[PDB]
Amino acid sequence: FRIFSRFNALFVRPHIRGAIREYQTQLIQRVKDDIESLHDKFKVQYPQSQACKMSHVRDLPPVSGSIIWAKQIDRQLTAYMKRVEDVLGKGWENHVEGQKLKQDGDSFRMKLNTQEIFDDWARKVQQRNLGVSGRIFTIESTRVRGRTGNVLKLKVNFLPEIITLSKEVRNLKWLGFRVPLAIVNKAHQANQLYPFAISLIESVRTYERTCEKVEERNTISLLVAGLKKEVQALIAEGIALVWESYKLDPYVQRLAETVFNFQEKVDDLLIIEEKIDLEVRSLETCMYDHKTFSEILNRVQKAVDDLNLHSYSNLPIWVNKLDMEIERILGVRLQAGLR
Amino acid sequence: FRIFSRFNALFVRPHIRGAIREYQTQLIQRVKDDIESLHDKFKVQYPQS
Amino acid sequence: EVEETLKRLQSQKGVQGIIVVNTEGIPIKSTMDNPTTTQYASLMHSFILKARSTVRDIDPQNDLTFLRIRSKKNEIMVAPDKDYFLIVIQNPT
Amino acid sequence: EVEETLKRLQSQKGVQGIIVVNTEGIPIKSTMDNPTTTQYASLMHSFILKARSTVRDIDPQNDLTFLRIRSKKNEIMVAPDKDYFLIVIQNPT
Amino acid sequence: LTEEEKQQILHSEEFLSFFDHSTRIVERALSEQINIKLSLNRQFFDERWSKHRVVSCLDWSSQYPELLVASYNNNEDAPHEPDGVALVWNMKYKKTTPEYVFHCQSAVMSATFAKFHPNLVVGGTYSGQIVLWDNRSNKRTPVQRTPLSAAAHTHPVYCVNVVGTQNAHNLISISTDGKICSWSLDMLSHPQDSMELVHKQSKAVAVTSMSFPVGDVNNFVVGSEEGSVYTACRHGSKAGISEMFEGHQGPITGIHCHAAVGAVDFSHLFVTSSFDWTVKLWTTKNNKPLYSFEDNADYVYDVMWSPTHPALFACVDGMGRLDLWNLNNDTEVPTASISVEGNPALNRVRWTHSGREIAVGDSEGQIVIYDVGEQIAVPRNDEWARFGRTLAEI
Amino acid sequence: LTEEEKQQILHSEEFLSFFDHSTRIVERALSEQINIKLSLNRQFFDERWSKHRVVSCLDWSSQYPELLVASYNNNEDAPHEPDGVALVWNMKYKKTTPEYVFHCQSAVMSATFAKFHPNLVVGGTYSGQIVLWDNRSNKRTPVQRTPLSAAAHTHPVYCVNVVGTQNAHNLISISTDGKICSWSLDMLSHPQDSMELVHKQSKAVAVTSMSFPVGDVNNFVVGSEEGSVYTACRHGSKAGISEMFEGHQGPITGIHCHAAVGAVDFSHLFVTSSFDWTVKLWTTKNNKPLYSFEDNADYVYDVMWSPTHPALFACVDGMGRLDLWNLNNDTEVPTASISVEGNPALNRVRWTHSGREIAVGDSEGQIVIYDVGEQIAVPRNDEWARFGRTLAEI
Repeated sequence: FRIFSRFNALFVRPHIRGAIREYQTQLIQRVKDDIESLHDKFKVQYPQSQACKMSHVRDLPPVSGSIIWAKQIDRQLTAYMKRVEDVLGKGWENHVEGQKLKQDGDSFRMKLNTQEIFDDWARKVQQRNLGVSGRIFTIESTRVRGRTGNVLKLKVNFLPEIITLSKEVRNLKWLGFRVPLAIVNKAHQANQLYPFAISLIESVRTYERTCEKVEERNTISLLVAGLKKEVQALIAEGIALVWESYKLDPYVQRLAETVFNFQEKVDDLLIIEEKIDLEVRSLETCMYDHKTFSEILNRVQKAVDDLNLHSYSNLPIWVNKLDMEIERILGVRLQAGLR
Repeated sequence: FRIFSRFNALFVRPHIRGAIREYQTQLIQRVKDDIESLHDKFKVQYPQS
Repeated sequence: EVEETLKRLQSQKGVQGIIVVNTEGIPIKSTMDNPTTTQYASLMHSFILKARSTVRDIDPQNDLTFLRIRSKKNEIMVAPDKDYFLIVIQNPT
Repeated sequence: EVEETLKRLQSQKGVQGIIVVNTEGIPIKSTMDNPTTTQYASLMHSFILKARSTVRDIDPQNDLTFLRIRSKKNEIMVAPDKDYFLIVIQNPT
Repeated sequence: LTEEEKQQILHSEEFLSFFDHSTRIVERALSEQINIKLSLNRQFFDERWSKHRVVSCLDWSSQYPELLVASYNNNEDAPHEPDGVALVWNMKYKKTTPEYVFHCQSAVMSATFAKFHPNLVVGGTYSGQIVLWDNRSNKRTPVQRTPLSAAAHTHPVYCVNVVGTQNAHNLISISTDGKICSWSLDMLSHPQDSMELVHKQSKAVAVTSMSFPVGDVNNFVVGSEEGSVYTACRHGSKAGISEMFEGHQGPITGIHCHAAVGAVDFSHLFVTSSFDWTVKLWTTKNNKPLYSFEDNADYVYDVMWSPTHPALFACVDGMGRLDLWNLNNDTEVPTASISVEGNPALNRVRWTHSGREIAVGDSEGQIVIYDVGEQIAVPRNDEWARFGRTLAEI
Repeated sequence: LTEEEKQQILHSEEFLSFFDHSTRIVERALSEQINIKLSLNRQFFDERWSKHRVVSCLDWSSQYPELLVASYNNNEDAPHEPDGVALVWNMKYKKTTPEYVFHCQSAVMSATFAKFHPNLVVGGTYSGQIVLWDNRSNKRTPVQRTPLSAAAHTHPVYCVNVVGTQNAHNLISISTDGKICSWSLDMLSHPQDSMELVHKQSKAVAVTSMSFPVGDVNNFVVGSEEGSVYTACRHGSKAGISEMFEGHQGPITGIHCHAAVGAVDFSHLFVTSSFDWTVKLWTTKNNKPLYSFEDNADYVYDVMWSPTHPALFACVDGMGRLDLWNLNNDTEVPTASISVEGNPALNRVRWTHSGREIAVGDSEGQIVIYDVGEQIAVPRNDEWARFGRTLAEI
């Protein structure tokens, strides 16, 4: 076909047409073999092919991926038939081989229909009745493994897979397939409300993770209590809200920044607390000498002052109990030295 | 100097001659007072040059 | 990390034995046995101290950051900077 | 040929001909400043002999012909055959 | 005899420089100096970090023309193990192990080097959060991460780039939603610019890949999964979509602008690798594609210009073969072709800096790098002239 | 033991194993890898020895390219303060004072480094006596002083230099009277060879400039105060002026032969600097000045070739601007030209022997060290061919 594309000048003159009609049967047989190979490749189903895997990697949902893949296969088949029509000329179907080839192509195209899967997907979407309306976030009861009590794990009233439906609808609109207007409205609402919901869920996950990190080290929870108090107050303010409102964006923004500040203060307190605990443990076994004790105490007080200037929460009792522990350790070292 | 030195043998043409210095005589005046500023150095420098 | 480092340094050539020596000789770690590791690593530490003196003799600010010995029967590797003395036992090839 | 070895060794980067040090600690060949090369040749002989003793402690059948004494300024290629110790000053890059 | 001092100095992790130099020198020590047309050169397949793993992105370090960054999405083999896998690979000496490794809590989609700093590496993930990592430091966690907010990216990001010089740099990223956002390498916690790209009637463009004219900042060119190519001015006199192209019927997967610069200006030539084996080429001044690539069907992924040759590029097919395409000698058949062994689902290719070799990605994680013919790598002024005259053919 | 038996043991034929060992270690050690615009460059301005005291001449040391000799001649602020001071200024380290300070009883106005002695400075003064300065001695007075006899120079002297091989040197010095004389660098008590330059009978030459061609010492070019350049043969039957040149109607304020080598010879070319801003890129073979670059109301004070670039050279100007003319780039505008602050009368320019930096004189004594861009400093292989083509233009 490329060789012919090099030379198409006197095809109007029925002199070179004898040569092309001499090999016309070879052309038809080879094109038939090509379309048979393409159909064999098609017979490998979309989920059974790596095309579905890559499209999932390419953010293309499997339903739309299969639909568009069949569409492009049909487009390539149409390109093949129109190119054969162009190269051979008008009325190749008049030949018995030509009409047989066109019948095979039409049968394959009938087997290559695509709207049925679109209708099935739309029917399934309508039947399941996807929705996000309700509460801003949901609280549930779960008995997590390892603990006898019923943990009231906090979740977000938002299905992560709804955006997949929204992107499916977005793809289908330019694909020429029309979905019911209710589905259009639902997908549009989910798409526009997605950033707020994902921000909410990431913020709540981060706050949870850091609060379990805090309670992992019980020596820090008393200091961190105030920040947890404001976080709980913000959660209490936000939970009463219905899923959709006009104050959603400012509330999500302030909650996210509050959670980020809470987490960063948590990690700063954690590192300074491990530092001070390490210094205390070193002083526990420190050799009997007024000097080294004095520098250790000076560094301890410097860390305490660094915490104080940061304007953290609930310091004085923490300082008092640190003094209690350090005076007990001092008494132990003093009895050792005295004996 | 060099910008019309690009022309040199160009304004010998009947139209190139008419396209040159008939639109730039004001710039001939400008180069003249440039020369005025040039001899401004000459004006008062003799023993303090 | 410790175990991952030893595993990746060993599996790169199927090295017969490597231990991490972050102290000045006399390591308690072992890779095939205590003696052949510890005494040979201490001897390596002494010899690399001598080599550091040798390289400081020409100019004191010089330090030996890389050292390898490839003889007819064994290959020995060590990359000391301040206390990180490496040991590698390997075929000459 | 001696001259062939000279021209082959000087082709290497940062190498001025070829200089060889004997067991007495002096270079049999003269290529650079005599006192510095003689003192550092005594030093290489000292620590290569101690390395020979070190390896013979556990490997009494090995022979030494390769050593990579590299610093942040240069690499030194010291290679003894039996008596003629081959030494090459080479840039690390 | 110490029993705890060595134990505690091993427990204490002051091995940053230690491990750094050990890794940089032991692979060098792997050298065996014991005294007693297309052609594959080096095949890389990390068993630990690429076992049944699809390469998500590929890039070449301009500052260090020996370093590569490889990206991976979440691993279906095991969700518990780290999902976002980022790989750094080097050619200083042959070695199976990668030079560096990196992990992101979300699936990594795109990643690239930084032009502003020769060590920092930036990567786009599936959560739409750009990820910063420092190569010099030995850490696995992301160094910096942009906040997940409405102003910032929220949909998965598939193309991140740094524009400008090393003193007027600007990190530009595009989300699949259509948000364009500019950051700086110093701070990655706030978008310096943010604006949701729109073509018309306030509908956004689902951008898949983006490209920019070589040697030019602003006036960006984007590709959409919708099957259309768009020219979008970054700031100009008006931000947003500046041109609607006819495009290709299938989705546009790989879009790239011409990069070779010589005696003629060919920076306006655009090549787009669509889903239908069709690499469509044209110029920004023409609304129609100038030529079409047709030898098979079903997804040639991406098209990448050769930095040195003006009329030569590469494009890898999902079927499992890489065909080298040159315009000066041919316009209907590939000038060179080769298929990776096993016929794997070859994903993506990336032209190295200064050319002379190509890097190929794969769905199995076994990336292959190899050179090209010396008779075909080097261009000449004749190549530029004949490319110019072949562009005038139609 | 001693260095005699080593010779026989080397001649002894047990060296096959040694040669095999050497070959093996060399072949194994062959592989080597890695482990991991015009600008004001610097300043030089004394205060005790440079209060006014205009700069007269400068030079760079061939053996020590980091060393520059300055010469300040006029003394008018105070009769009691030193008349002629010679200052040497170093490049390796930045100091507010010259590395060494030298005084002459008269006004030192021409100075140069010594090639044979790497620790000696020789200079010419207004009285006409050749002034020595051995840096080994701690005394500021001149070490050796030539007599003020008719045999030696008795008029002001401007061109002093040492040339020839390391084992054959001659201290060529010429005064305003037109007399040439050579000296041994170790003995200057008597003129070893001297004769006055004179053209056609009863016509003396008011010498003010000279420059030996690169390599040649037997013949050279002399710049006269009467604006007429001449070529003279240092030694031979035709020792004396050999060329009448029209030159320019202004006195010559500097001269220099070509200072580049590596491609087709250009040493026959030379640069002359007149008193009316008329520099003449021009060869000794021709009698007509090849070009007559003209601009400005002021005029040059010196012109120096590039030691590495066969086309670039520097120019002086009276209102404080220094310009570079790269002939291959252009012949009508200076390639680079900037003005130093205070618009002072620059008097001396001396290219560094490396050619990567250029020094300039001053009307107040503040020596300004200027660095140039890399693209403008280093020439290319095609630079010589382009220079030849430009010369062939007219």
